[PDB]
Amino acid sequence: HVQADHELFLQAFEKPTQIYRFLRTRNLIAPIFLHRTLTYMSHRNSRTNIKRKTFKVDDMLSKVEKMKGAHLQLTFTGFFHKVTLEVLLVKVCHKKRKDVSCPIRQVPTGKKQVPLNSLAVSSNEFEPSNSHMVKSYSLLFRVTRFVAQMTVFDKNRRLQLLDGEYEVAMQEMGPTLQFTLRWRIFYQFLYNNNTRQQTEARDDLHCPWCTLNCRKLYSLLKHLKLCHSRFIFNYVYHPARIDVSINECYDGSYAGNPQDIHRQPGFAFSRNGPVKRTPITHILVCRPRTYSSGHNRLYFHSDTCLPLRPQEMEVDSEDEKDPEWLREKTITQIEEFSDVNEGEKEVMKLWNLHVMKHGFIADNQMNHACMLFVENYGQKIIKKNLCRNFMLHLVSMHDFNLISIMSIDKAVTKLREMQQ
Amino acid sequence: RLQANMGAKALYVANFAKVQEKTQILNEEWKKLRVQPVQSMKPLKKCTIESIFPGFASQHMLMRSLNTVALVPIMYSWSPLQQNFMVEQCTPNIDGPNAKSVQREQSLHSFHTLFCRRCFKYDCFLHPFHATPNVYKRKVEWTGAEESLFRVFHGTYFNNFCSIARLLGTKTCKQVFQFAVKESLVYNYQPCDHPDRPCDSTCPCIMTQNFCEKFCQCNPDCQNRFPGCRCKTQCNTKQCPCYLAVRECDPDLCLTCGASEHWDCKVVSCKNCSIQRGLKKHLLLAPSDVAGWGTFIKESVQKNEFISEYCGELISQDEADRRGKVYDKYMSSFLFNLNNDFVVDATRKGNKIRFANHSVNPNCYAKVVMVNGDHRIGIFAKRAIQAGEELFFDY
Amino acid sequence: EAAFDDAVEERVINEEYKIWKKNTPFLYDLVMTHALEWPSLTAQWLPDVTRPEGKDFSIHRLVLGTHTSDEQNHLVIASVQLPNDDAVSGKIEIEIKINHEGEVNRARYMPQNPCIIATKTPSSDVLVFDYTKHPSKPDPSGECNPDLRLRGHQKEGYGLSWNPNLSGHLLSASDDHTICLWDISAVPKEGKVVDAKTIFTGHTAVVEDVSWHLLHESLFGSVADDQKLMIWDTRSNNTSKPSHSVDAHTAEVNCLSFNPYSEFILATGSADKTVALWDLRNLKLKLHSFESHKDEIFQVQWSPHNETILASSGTDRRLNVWDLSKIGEEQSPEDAEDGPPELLFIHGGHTAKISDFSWNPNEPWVICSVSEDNIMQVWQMAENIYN
Amino acid sequence: RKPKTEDFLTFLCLRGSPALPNS
Amino acid sequence: KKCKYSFKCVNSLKEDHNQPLFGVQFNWHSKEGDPLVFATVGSNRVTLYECHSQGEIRLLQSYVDADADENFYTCAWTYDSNTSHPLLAVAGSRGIIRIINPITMQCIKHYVGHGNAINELKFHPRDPNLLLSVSKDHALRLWNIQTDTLVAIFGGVEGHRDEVLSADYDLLGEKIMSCGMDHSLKLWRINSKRMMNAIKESYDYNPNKTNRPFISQKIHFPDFSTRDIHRNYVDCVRWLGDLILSKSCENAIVCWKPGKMEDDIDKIKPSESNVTILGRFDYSQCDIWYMRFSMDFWQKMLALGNQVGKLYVWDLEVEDPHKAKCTTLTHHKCGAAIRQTSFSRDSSILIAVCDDASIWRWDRL
Amino acid sequence: DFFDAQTLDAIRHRAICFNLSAHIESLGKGHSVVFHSTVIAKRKGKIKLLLHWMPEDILPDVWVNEERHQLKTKVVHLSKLPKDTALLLDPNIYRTMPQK
Ligand SMILES: [Zn+2]
Ligand SMILES: [Zn+2]
Ligand SMILES: [Zn+2]
Ligand SMILES: [Zn+2]
Ligand SMILES: [Zn+2]
Ligand SMILES: [Zn+2]
Ligand SMILES: [Zn+2]
Ligand SMILES: [Zn+2]
Repeated sequence: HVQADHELFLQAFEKPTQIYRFLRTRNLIAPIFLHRTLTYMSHRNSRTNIKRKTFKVDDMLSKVEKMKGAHLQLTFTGFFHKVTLEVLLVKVCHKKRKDVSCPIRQVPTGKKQVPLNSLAVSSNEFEPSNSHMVKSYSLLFRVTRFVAQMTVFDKNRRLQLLDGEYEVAMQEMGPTLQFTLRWRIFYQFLYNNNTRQQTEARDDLHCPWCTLNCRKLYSLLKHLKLCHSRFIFNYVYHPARIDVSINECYDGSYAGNPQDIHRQPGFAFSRNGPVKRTPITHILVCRPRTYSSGHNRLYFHSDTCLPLRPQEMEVDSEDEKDPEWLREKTITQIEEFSDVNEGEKEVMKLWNLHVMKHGFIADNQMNHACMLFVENYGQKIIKKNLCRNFMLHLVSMHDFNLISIMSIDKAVTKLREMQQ
Repeated sequence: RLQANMGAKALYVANFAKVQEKTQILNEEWKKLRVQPVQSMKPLKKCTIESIFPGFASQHMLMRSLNTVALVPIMYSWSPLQQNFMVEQCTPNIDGPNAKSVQREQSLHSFHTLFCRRCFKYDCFLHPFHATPNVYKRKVEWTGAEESLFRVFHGTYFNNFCSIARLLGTKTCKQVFQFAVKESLVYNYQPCDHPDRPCDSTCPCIMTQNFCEKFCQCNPDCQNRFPGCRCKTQCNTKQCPCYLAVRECDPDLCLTCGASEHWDCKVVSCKNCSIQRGLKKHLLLAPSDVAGWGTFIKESVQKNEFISEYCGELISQDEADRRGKVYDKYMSSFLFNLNNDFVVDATRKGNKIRFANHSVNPNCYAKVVMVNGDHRIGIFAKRAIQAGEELFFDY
Repeated sequence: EAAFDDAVEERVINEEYKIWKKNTPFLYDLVMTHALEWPSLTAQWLPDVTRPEGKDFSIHRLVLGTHTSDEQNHLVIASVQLPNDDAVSGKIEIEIKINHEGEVNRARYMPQNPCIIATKTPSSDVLVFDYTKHPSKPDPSGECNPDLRLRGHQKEGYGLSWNPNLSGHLLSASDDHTICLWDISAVPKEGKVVDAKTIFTGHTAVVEDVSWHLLHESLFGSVADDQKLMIWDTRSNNTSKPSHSVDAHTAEVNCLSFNPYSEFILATGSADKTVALWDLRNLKLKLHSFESHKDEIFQVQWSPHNETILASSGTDRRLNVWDLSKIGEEQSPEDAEDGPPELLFIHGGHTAKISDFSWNPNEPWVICSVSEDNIMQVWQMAENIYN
Repeated sequence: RKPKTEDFLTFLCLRGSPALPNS
Repeated sequence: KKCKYSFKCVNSLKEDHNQPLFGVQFNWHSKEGDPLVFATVGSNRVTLYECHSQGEIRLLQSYVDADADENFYTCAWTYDSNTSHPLLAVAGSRGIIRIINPITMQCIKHYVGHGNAINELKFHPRDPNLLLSVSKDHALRLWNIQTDTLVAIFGGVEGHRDEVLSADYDLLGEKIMSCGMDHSLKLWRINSKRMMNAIKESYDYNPNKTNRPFISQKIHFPDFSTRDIHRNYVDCVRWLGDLILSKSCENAIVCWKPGKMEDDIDKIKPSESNVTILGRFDYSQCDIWYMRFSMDFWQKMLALGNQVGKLYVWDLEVEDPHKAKCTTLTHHKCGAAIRQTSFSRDSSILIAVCDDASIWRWDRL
Repeated sequence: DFFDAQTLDAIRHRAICFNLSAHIESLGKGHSVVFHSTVIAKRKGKIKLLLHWMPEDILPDVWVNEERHQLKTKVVHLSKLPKDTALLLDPNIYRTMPQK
């Protein structure tokens, strides 16, 4: 076992377990779905729907009805270190929608000289207004020649600090100041069919990286199978054995509108404002397989291989309206012919462009096809004097018994009637 | 032999002169611009640069990442197609001034040898050689161009003076009459030539184990020819005569199904002539979740529905063998054997249906069909396929 | 700084969406993840229903708005196929698309006449459509054909509500400190434009939700961004003083909803990361404040088939649903680690702002939801959860 | 075996970063 | 004549990764008098560098992509028309063409339309918005970054039948040459009405106003081809006025032009086959693939490297190129193969890269 | 796919910083933040000490009576913390996507 594949193995089990270690705290503090509501994991719940039978919403209020059944003289003192001091009320309000920082308001009362090595009166100057706007009211003590705050008002309008004498530390930008207030499983890893590591579960069923306390093994197995799908788990009773194995066929993609992938910057997200995508319909359960109708994956052009926007998918359907390189090839191939004249090559390329612009396989439709040609390029041949070789080509196709001769008479008479 | 050294020196100094004045005007253009300089950040990974020469300190700098990007698989260049492909006296202009007399057989020599019956084109990309010249055989002042025109006109008409007088316009009936008075004195389809003899064992059609068609110039009262279907319904079943053999419907013969209707629309009864009309589904390109690229379908289909048709360059067996031997390095073998004579190679040219992959559980399939003698591919559906699903068929 | 945080958060959201896609076949009886061509700021089930006796799946109908940019807005009446008690098939189909003046912010159907649908606009002039009169396809020219226009505001908004008892009585809100009330029953058929029957102005901030009281047509309720709820009596001839006014929240209030079974109890959802439950007999005491949502809430709807059930959703990308009967109940510690006991479910299958959601009035415990990232989900929780 | 499950992940999560997780 | 060049090795840096470099290009578009700047590139490590009179190569910026398996090949410098900011352009084996704005130090733009590795990038000299890109996929591409789209594809059925290795505009920006492993040196044109009005429609493109895709004007027919100038691979080709300079693994530069000596460059047909070998320059030890030479803005001289380290310099102002006085430069430490060299706007500074992560500098005296 | 070194290195660095500041894997046993008290202030009648915690100001300056030694190191679950201030540990735990 050289160090190269060992470190590769280490990184390959470091990145998904790092992602899961982040997702551990994420789903603990911000869960995605309640684990109690899972069918294979319901032992975590510890109640039933009995109380819903006897409940009555209108009788709730009486229950909470039975649940409902100052001169702040802040006196300073001599500091303990090795000056003047000022008191201030710091009102911290609630977070509004428009603002991201909390509202803070520092009302300084007044300064006073105090020794080292006065008082301030407040006759009911809380100014909270009882409007559900004062989240907290702290008392800051500014000094000079060390500043710090302390939570005075609690959440429920309760008092935190006691009355009488007291002391508190401080921090500029031991030293303090004084004042006087007064109102068993075992994972068996496997990479390239090699027993790289063998361990034993410390706890009985506490997940190793998710850390949920499930009192059943089948629920743990289904959780390891469904969640954390980068690995593959197999279990056989043989003390318990668990066979971890990388899934090298993951479905890693955007899992959404993928047209934002190929924006100008790398992997943009058009969250601000709307954006168009193609329609889809995914259905996974109806009465407990999958079934996905429509299209939800990005596309690319045929010849250019650039990204295809969702707005133009049905409109301007590529691979129709046959390309120009075939036209240029038909031009240069007959131009390469030596013993052919100029006007003959001209009417040859005109007939090639005509039959390519409108495909004709039916024989009888050829009787109409010449009638389109004078109706499509007649004005061109008068601009080049190709009527004689055009009639020669008409007689040439007539030699193969494709058209009748009175149709050719009608065609040339119609062509020469408009020419005059 | 060596009478261009001084000329080469002259051309080189002239090159130096013109590139010098070109660089001068480029400098004059560049002097107008005023761009800002680069500015670094105040110095996670690190990057240090040493110095082999002493006297210069080692310069460190913190690393700066870059925004990632979605990789795609490998694709070699190509171009689209809809039809198959194949790779292996002067007689002046009638309208020009220097025209001269020429007989009927020599005048139409370049036209008949280059004109093709099975596609109605000149020098197409699948018919290398014309069969025979007997296929078109049937039962006052005068310039050489007018002589040849009167010759071919009287050849097709056999002395119908009023008709030539109507067609030419300038020339009258009496003039043409007076001139004519003083004038006398599992194998590819291949059309064969045996007009006098009947269809017998020596004909190559029965040797190829295939039925004759309209393009062959044999007896019209033969039995080896394949008459078209006579089904009023869409004829997509086994009971149709065309569906017994690998052939598809005929435009002229299959009159019961209604294949000879106008091709401008798309709602038609015959659900078998989609290869001729080209009612293909709007496929799309995407990266496959199995191996590299893949083709997706837009609209929903049903069982045995017409998805598309494969296309590529037709080549011989040994040709495709050496081509695969060359592409073994690039390991991109999109080949598809057609029959014993010819096979398809689509690496350089093709359509989206090439990009499908191999799998043990397919959903589509291929079938050879002799459309008007041309042995084309048809990719149909072996299962009801929803939109945006992958396509797989065994090679 | 912020862009890289948003990028890695989008990566983590995609990972969580993949985890949800893996784990979803043990939580719900029905799941239908559909993406629309354009997003939708509104979704509502209609009471009509069709039940083919030969087939196993029933048909239901949805009203949906749109919010586009440099493209015509199409108000959508769509259909959906719900299996009832059997069966792995069912798709979405768009029945009617009607050209709309500008974008859409809110849309509500009349409970008396379900064909009549009131809709808001990004301008003052809200309007009302009747799709039975309109054709079954849109006009490519883009000139919309409004059936009954309505004016009286000076700006846009989100609030809209029909009166369930009295026909034509329609309330609407706007951020110009006004609440319009119209009565379309009085105008003749020839009159396509109607002036404000009355305008109420008692708030002092951006009003963001109003709703008629269900079993008493003579009053309604409202909540605004002045941290204020206001109950307005219609009998009084003073359009400034309300019937009641309460500072029901600490921050800007966003949504409200009345109970279908009861008449006094109601719920609100505000921007201080909370839902609250109130009673219309003593509005001074806050009964309870449900606090699991972590951001601004934007929609709450009581369930039609149950009384003690509540729902909420916002820009947190996780739709919460709560049970009131399970309130204040003791539970295991590990049961409390996931969340409070009253919190019944957290449908976190979305990947963007949950813009709107709604219940069905004739199926049990099923809802639809629409997000801003062109996502329209429908789902019904498992029977084992609620029993 | 003697190396437990959690001990490995902690060393593994750090991946040599100086978290000083007992190893 | 004498050498007339007093060159001396002023500095020789070595990086801390030991991966062979593949390209180097100076910021010619910068103005006069500013602090000069250039940039090298490894496999997944691009590094900008300053330069002073006393050899103090001050490191300025160094970006690295997350995908370590990518193998970068070349770099280029450009200026913006509106913002008047600089822009580096880079690519590699992943099939991507990134555009770095070094002021903001981000990946402001990226384009992807190739299947496999990019071999070289170039920019149209007069109009600074176009961007030609060579690739291993038997075709070239042309991007427009002001409107963020593609213009045309200089490849197809008539293109190279193997990997394409290099390409270059002319100095006026009206004709492009391209060479590769298929033993072909094919000419193109960007002066006809088709390319001009296609570029104009690309400039007039906007996906928000209308709703259509771009009409990509493919080019399946070059204006001149030949398979007799060389036998082995053609690693690099450049323009000199209306003459074609080219190299190969045969250890010789060849200077030639299409057709006869009197045939003008602006009137060559597609079926033209005759050539004219105007001159040759001799050297040795250049068997390895992916080797390059370089010129200045004035093109008064030429520089080349070899697979041992002893680089070479040739003059161009004097007459008689095949009798031109060459110049060699050696050292007792360049024990690796050189891949590319470059100069500044003027001929004062010369910087070369090598496969041992070494970056050598030379200066006039 | 969709998880490159650009996000992975930042996630690893922030996780290492959070583990160093909280000691989740070492002392927390994977599911507990371990806070340490500090002598912030005191007030004497009956004594009462106000203590501020070590890692950040997410928790309040808690008052206690004469279990001062027991509160030297307090383990607490993540969900047990207040929801309104549990985001300062790592700001990508939850962040509003559109930001407006
Ligand atoms: Zn787990
Ligand atoms: Zn043909
Ligand atoms: Zn025969
Ligand atoms: Zn025959
Ligand atoms: Zn026959
Ligand atoms: Zn048939
Ligand atoms: Zn037929
Ligand atoms: Zn038929």
